[PDB]
Amino acid sequence: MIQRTPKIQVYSRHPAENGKSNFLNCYVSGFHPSDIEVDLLKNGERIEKVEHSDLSFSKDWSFYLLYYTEFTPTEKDEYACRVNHVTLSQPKIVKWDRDM
Amino acid sequence: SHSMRYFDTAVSRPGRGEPRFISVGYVDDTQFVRFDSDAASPRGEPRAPWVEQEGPEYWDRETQKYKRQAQADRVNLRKLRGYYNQSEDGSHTLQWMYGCDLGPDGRLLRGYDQSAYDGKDYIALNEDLRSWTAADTAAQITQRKWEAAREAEQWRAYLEGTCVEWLRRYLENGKETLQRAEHPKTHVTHHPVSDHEATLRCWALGFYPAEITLTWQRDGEDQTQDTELVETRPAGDGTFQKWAAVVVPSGEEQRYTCHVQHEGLPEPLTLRW
Amino acid sequence: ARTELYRSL
Repeated sequence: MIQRTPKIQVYSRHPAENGKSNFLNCYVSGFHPSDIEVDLLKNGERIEKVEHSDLSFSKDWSFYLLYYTEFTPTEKDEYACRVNHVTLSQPKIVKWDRDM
Repeated sequence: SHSMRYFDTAVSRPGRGEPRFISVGYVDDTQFVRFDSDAASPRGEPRAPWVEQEGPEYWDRETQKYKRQAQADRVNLRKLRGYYNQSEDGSHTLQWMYGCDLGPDGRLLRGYDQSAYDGKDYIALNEDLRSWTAADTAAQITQRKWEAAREAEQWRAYLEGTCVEWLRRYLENGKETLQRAEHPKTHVTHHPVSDHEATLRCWALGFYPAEITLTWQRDGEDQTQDTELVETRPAGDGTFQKWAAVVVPSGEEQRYTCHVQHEGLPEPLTLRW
Repeated sequence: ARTELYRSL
């Protein structure tokens, strides 16, 4: 089979404002095959209420998914996206950086 | 051009039940429908408000069609394993994409019907809508069958007819969103990056459709080589986001301008720090 | 809307 490793972006739906409700996004793209594990993390802990878009793919046949959850950012809380896939020996964790 | 596309994914999972079939449909960059064979009572389901208004016969018939293609793809996966003498233990993926692009005359501009097995091209309908491209020996078996069955002539009629007719209908019913671009909300940020350099990042948020160009110029010259550009990404509310960044020497910020082109802007924007 | 034409490989 052709396997392709996922690209990952972590970001909010709206520009972040401390204490305003928002959505935290983890966009996974460019990957094949389609089985992938994606968790959203708050201070290292798995967030339970996470939804995802319906599986779709690009012209080159690689897959993409958006994982998302409502959240209210604060100065202190640290958020991240944890991704595993068959192409990875270990999970990739990408931190939410509000400037990216 | 406006386009309607369906993206179908079937995945075998030996020892974990029968294969899962998932399908989504889009007009341009907007999803309007999904189907998932693993759902409790699998149905074609609306995902945009402009098809939620289609009536009960529409959704019954779409459901029917999805269920029949899901069934056929369980068989397709079996067949493919046999064509390639694959082990029954492995998981495999069959993907299909079909649909139509709308021309300025309101007729078909281009139609598509193509497929990949395990991430690589399997069989595709050629642009002339008359003939097929098969990627390998296995696919040539499907090709010969489809040539003898006049499958291409049938697909041609669907692509020129129904596919365009429905696209046009969807575009009219969704015109307030599908035919009206949302311009990007733009700004620049500045992030000191060493004791003498700084990152300038030009943001475009909240835009539709997804197509956009962001460029940094220094002294009116494109900084193509030195610009970090992220892939355009969905905000999660039907709009998209993108940024472009460059690292500049501290104090030279005024020589840099960010240029934004988007269908929702009558003239390209320029931003500066 | 989907085609009626089901892919049989």
